[PDB]
Amino acid sequence: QKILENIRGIGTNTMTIFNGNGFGDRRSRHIQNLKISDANTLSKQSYIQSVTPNTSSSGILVVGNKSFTSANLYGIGEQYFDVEGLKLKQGRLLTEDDVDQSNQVVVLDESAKKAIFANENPLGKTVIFNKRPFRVIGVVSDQSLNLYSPYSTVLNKITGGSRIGSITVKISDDVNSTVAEKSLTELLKSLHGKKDFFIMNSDTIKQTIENTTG
Repeated sequence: QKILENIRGIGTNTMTIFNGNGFGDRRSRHIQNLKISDANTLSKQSYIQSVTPNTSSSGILVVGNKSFTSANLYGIGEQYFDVEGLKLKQGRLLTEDDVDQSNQVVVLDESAKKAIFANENPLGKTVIFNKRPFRVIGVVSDQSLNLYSPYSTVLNKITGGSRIGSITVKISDDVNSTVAEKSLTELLKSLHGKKDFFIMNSDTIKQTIENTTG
C-alpha cells in the first residue's frame, strides 16, 4: 500500500522540470539553462495544458519599520497557485495582466502574512524586497516567508535575464503520462542541445521508492 494510497495527487498530471542531473547533484543544479523561451515553446505543445516558470531569490524584506531576513521571493507563472494547490484566502491572485506588465505585486503565504502583518490587513500594503517595493494583492494557503510575484517582474527587476530554476507543466487530462514525459524530454533536449535537466513527477517518486532499500 506504500506506493498505493500515497502518490495520490502528487505529480500525477503535473511534472516539474529542473536544471541539472538530479537532487543527487547539487552542483549541476546551480547552472541555469532553463529559459522563459523554453517555457513558451512548451506552452504550445498540444499535450500541455499550462506552463509555470519558477525562479526565486532569498533576501531582506522591509515592512513598515520591520526588517526580515531570508524572505523568499518567487517569480512564478499565473497558473502557479492552481497547480501547487495553494488556496486563495484573501484579496486576489496574479493575472495575465500582472505578468504581461511586470507589475510589482506580491501574493503572500499564510504564514508570511502572519509573520509580517499578524492581525493587520495586508491588502494594499507595500513590502520591500532588497530595496524594491511590491504591493500586497492577496494571500494564499501555504505549502518560512514565501512571497509570490510574476516571473516577469522578478526576472526584469530583481534577478535579471530570462533563465529560471524550474518549469512546472500541467499535462493534458487525456494523454499518457509516460508518453508526455518522453515528448517533453525530447523537445527540451532538442532545445538545449543536451540533457541538462531532469523531470520530477509521480513516476519519479515511485521509481525512487522502488530503488531504495526497505
